Amino acid sequence: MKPVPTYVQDKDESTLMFSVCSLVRDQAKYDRLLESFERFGFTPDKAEFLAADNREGNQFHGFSWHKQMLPRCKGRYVIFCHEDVELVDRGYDDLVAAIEALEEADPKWLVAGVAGSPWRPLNHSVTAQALHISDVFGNDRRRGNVPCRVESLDECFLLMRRLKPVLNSYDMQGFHYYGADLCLQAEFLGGRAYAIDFHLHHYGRAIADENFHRLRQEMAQKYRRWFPGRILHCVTGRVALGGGWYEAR
Amino acid sequence: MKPVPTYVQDKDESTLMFSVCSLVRDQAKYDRLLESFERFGFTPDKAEFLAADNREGNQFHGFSWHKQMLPRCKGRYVIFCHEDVELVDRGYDDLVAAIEALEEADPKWLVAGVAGSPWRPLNHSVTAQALHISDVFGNDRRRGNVPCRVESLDECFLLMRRLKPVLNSYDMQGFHYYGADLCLQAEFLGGRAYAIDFHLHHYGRAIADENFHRLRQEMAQKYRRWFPGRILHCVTGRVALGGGWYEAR
Repeated sequence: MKPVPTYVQDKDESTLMFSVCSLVRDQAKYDRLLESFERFGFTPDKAEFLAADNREGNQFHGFSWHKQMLPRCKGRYVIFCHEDVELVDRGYDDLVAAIEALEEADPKWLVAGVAGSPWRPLNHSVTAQALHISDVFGNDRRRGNVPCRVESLDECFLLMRRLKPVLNSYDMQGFHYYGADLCLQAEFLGGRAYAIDFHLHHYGRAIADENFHRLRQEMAQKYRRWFPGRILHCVTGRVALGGGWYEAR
Repeated sequence: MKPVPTYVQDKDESTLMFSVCSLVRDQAKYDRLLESFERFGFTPDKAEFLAADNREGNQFHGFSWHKQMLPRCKGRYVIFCHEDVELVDRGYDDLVAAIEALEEADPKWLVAGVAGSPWRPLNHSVTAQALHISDVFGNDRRRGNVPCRVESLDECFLLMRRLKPVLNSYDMQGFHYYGADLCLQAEFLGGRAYAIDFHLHHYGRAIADENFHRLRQEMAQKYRRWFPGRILHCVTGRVALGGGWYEAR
């Protein structure tokens, strides 16, 4: 029998605007997320919801989960978020408007999020931040001015085009620094990361535990190879990558 | 209405071994490819065939096509090949055996192909090559010793796991150097590229094309940023990337 091939054209055949993917451990938190997204406009004609299932253990981690989720997504844009975000005022139409405005402003974007660190800060004496969020540090708070280009994004809420993805590294594992890693890989691929203005409530918070310190060192050891001397800002703090001339004392 | 999410486990749910994707412009060459893969064991229980359709125009190019093809693939391994390869002796079982052997030998592999340049050659006075193929330069010919780790692969045939992909750059376009670009991105992602021993026939001759020289220069301009001084070998020739200390005269 002659094979029957499928001929593929360059066309966006999505009908859903969003695939909302979440890293899920706690059913109650995820149910709260799902109810809030539906309340704020992510109805079944607009969005589908997928969960990386970490309810029984750490099946997935921050650097691996997109590779299993992406193939299952059918939406134009793929959100990767934590289970402890919830929509509270801004909704579906606001996110679509922010993304479409970003496409007009800078078509080289590849990843967008709600909180991060401005790209190449001049002032390394303080940690640069650009965000608009409600979180444990305050309701309806801001740092910097969003939208803006960033060098890192907080992991709580990220998005990419399904047809223009970015991948996390294979040589790191765990639950820290996968937002920065994604933004650095986007730069290697020739694109950009932005923090957009899309206010939501994030009720989780950072754990500066041994894995955080381990992954901070692994990120420096990895990325100093290619970014010698750079000081990378994240909302969790600056990381002096070292390498090259910077190793002189 | 409460959203109904899909819970995703870390399981390989493929039933097809291969998705064979080809960049197609000439129907007669592609029909010959399809006949040869079926004859050599890529039957519909084992493989599906998809074509990035360039029959009417340059709809896709070498850096863009995988991003539209990958979402449509259901196989465990995705082959990205040219329309002018054909199987002539080695077949489905041989390719499976070679891939499974590579997984045992070096689980850090991310991309495999049939022809490329050994990783970090010591001898930059000649172009390093590692291949086994029949092509315009000879039937059943070899360079070097395959399988082996490479820093670049020829574009005529390469493959990745569907669940552990690598992406080509967004900031280059055209029909040269997308094999080397994929291998360099694999290294940024923490993995490796290999030339395996899987003999096929790659017919046709390269034609003079100003875009080859254009993309050689763009590749040097891009990658010298992160690989200063490196001499990158491809089967098409060495490229001294320049940059850094190497710019001293």
